[PDB]
Amino acid sequence: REAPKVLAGTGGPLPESFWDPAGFTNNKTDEELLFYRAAELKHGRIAMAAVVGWFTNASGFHYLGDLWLKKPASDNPIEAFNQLSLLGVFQMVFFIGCLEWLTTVPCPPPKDAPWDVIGMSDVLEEDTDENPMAEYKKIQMQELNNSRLAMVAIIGLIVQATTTG
Amino acid sequence: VLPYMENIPRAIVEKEALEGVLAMTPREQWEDPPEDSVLYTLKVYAETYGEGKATKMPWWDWLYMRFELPDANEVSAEKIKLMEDDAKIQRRMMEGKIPLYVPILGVPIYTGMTLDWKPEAELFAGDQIRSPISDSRFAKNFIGNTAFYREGLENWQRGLEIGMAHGYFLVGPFTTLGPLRNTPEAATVGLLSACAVIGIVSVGGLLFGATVKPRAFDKDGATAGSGFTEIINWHAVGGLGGAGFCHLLLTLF
Amino acid sequence: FENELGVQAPVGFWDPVGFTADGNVASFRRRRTVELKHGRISMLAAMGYMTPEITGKFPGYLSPSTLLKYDDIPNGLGAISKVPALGWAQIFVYCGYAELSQDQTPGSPGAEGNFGFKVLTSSDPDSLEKKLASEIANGRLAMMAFTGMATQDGLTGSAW
Amino acid sequence: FESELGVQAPTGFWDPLGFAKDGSMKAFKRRRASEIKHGRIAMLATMGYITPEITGKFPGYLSPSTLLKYDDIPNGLGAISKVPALGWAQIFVYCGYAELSQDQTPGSPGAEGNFGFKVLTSSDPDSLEKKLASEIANGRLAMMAFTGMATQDGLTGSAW
Amino acid sequence: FAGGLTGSDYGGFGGKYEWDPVGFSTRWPEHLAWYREAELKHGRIAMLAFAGLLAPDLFRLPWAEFQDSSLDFANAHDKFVAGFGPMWWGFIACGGIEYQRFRKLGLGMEGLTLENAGNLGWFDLPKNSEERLFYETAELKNGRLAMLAVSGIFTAGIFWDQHHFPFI
Ligand code: CLA
Ligand code: KC1
Ligand SMILES: CC1=C(/C=C/C(C)=C/C=C/C(C)=C/C=C/C=C(C)/C=C/C=C(C)/C=C/C2=C(C)CCCC2(C)C)C(C)(C)CCC1
Repeated sequence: REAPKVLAGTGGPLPESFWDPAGFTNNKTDEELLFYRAAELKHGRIAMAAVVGWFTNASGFHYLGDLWLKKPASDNPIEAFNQLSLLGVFQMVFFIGCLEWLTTVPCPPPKDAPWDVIGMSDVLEEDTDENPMAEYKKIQMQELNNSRLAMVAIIGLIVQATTTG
Repeated sequence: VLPYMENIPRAIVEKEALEGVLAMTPREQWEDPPEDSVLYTLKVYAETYGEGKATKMPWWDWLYMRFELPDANEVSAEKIKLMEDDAKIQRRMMEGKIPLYVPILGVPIYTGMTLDWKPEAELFAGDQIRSPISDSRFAKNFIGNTAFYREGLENWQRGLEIGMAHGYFLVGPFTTLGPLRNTPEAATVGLLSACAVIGIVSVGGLLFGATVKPRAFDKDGATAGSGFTEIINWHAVGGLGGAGFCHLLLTLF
Repeated sequence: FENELGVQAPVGFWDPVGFTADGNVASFRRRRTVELKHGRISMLAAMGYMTPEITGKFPGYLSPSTLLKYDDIPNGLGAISKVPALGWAQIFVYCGYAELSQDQTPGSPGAEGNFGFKVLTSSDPDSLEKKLASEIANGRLAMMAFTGMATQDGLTGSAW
Repeated sequence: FESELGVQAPTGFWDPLGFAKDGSMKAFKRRRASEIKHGRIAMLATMGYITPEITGKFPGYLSPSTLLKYDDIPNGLGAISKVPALGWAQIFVYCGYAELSQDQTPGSPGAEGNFGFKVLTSSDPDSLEKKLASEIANGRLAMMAFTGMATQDGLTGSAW
Repeated sequence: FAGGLTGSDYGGFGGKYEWDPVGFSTRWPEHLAWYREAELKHGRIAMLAFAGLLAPDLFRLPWAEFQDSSLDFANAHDKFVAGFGPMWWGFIACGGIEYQRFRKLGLGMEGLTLENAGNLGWFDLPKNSEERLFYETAELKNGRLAMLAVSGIFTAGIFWDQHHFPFI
């Protein structure tokens, strides 16, 4: 079984390593597979950011919350989050909701690339053979691979904590 | 090739070194290289040395020649010609599409993406250049969906929305960080100051509409600057409304 | 489904109740898969029940943090508890990698049993089929044998 | 859609909150699949409550290692914490395999509730509608009876 | 095109691993057979050295030895080399084996082409092509890996004593 051509060699152990061992790709229209890639990339970007936030919270770089709590916040990111007031947590929820609204109602993502919330596909050309420094597919694969790795890494951090301390 | 670049002994220059020198030198440059070029010194040593010419040279002159001539690898390696060809193709392409670097830690770090810096409509326009901050779909649909540009909005709606935003913002820096900070009426004084700032900037906008008459928002017919003046008046109204709402949310909760 | 593996000297049609439709090509391919897998796992299990008692258990620690010298762990069954959950998790992750590295979805070359472990890498000779048949026969024998050994040490202490 | 198996007789096309206006088909198809599956599970669970009440708790030991005579597990809510987490995992795995079997993907034969039981395949005697509609109506009734039963089990405190 | 020798092959990430940063193959292609012979001999000796780090910890061999502290392998060399003993005999045996290597190659390494480098008589190559390739690449990989490993042991189980299979 080969890639559904809308993903088209965009992941796996190698770039052309269509890996689905569950039939989550078959008999699915291109819009649904684009949705799957958009969800994967959003989950990734969120993870990749969350891992950095975790490691900068677990390394003592926990200002803005050092001041809010008016005392040194916990290095454990879960306990640090629990220390935050509900006002701050709901401000974070509201800001993420506003961001999600931005990329749906006023700034909808491109139809053929829903993961391109910034709409970067309107200013970049493509990877072409005339370009000696063409790396756009390479950086897309870097983003995807670090996304897939951080998606399991952040879960490792979260479930490792709150169950082992 | 040229007669003097034939059967050159390896001592003067390597065969690979000679090939690299020729590759990195323009074809029309031959037969008369400039005094500061590598090919000129290579030519000068190509004669007077080799075949029937002088086959020996003093040690000091040998050191001079070795200092003044390339040594193939790491100086005229095929990778260096590949990099020079890549650089010239890059500079050819940037007249067109430009690779995107970002200055990270003060040094430009290549990202991997190449921009469309060339303007879409007017090639020589200085403000039609394309950047992701100003030409990506997010920018187009973000600035385009703001009250100042959103489609379907009457001028009063744009004014009201911008005013509400400005008024709700302006109450902030006055209630705290002000003369009457640690007072029960800090919120009220901040509200009064925010309303004053909204009124002053609205008078300034009225002044702009009376003098410049921007005409960018006027409907058909009407008068020059009518749309902008309506926008500024409803900005004043919205500023009062947003400032009052911020003061309400401060007094409550 | 005639000339594959199971055919041998004493039997080769042994199926009192299987072949439910006598067809279901996909079912038989899946069944040959489970055959090769269960066979390999049973052989490794029988060796791991066979190498300890004769040529006695390894010398070492197996967990220098928790001091669990290879020998003191009980031979059969009971080892499921004393070996640390860290080591068991590492065993499980090795198994998960070994299964999910090559695609197990039916149709693939790894589906039918070839996992790319070509140690002898028989270059498609006549030896190929006889090696396959020996593997599957010892697999069936090992499945029977390990069920017997698991029953035995479930009813009488250690492996014997 | 106004003629499917759901419309019995006592109520016609009963869609009070208008989930059918501009019938999205695929939406209705998957909602019918959900209705069939929920009804089947509700029938099974209503059995799983009313049969252990009259018929005694299983003669057996449930977990051979942790002393569950089925009598310390009460019938109703609270048995979620009484049945072993491993037993819950295993019943979860059974249901997961039963679904991760033949696909019920949109358009597949599993997407209309058909899976391959065929316990009552009346020989097309104008009765395929009888059994289908009876299953659907009993599914609705069993889901409502289950909701009432769970409310009685929790509200009152135990069982009924 | 490549080094000509087997090398590489059966590499991770698919394809082949032509790894040669300094380019000893391209810069000195005449000594490529010498490099292959050195690599194979070093790998075989390193694998035997790993076996000689492990097995003496277990069995301790017949004859006098049999002691206990004479297995530290940071010490064992000096005893059997002192008194013109077993280490000297092993040196003579290795010299004889490589004299046989000289004779097969033809003295002065006047042979050593890119098929007999390491061939060293003894065991017989499998005539099947894919077997041969997999088995040769297995020897080469095990060789290099044991070279790196045995080096790691002879550094680590020297700075921190250890001197037993855990080495940590
Ligand atoms: C989740 C279960 C479920 C689902 C998916 C459906 C689905 C369907 N039913 Mg159906 N039905 C159900 C339960 C369900 N039913 C029950 C319990 C009864 C008995 C009251 C009925 C009685 C019934 C009749 C009489 C008819 C249908 C029909 C239909 C079809 C069209 C209506 C529609 O779009 O519903 C969409 C699905 C829903 C609206 C389900 C949402 C239920 C909400 C979320 C909860 C309702 C309140 C609930 C009790 C709250 C409990 C507390 C909870 C919050 C914890 C559709 C296939 C019609 C049909 O077959 O036409 C061809 C028809 O005539 N149903
Ligand atoms: C931390 C030090 C380090 C170790 C310890 C290590 C180990 C191995 N490397 Mg590796 N390596 C780097 C460093 C290290 N590598 C770096 C910095 C780079 C970027 C230049 C790099 C690249 C490649 C490539 C391209 C290949 C490769 C190989 C193997 C291999 C063979 C396994 C097998 O084939 O038997 C082993 C054991 C091949 C392979 O893919 O292995 C998966 C191969 O083709 N490596
Ligand atoms: C943070 C952040 C950000 C953002 C920022 C901003 C921009 C903010 C703002 C905010 C705001 C700025 C908000 C606002 C709001 C407002 C409001 C909320 C208002 C309201 C009002 C009202 C409601 C009014 C009413 C009225 C009227 C209309 C008139 C009459 C009177 C009354 C009162 C009735 C970004 C993304 C950059 C990035 C980083 C992060």
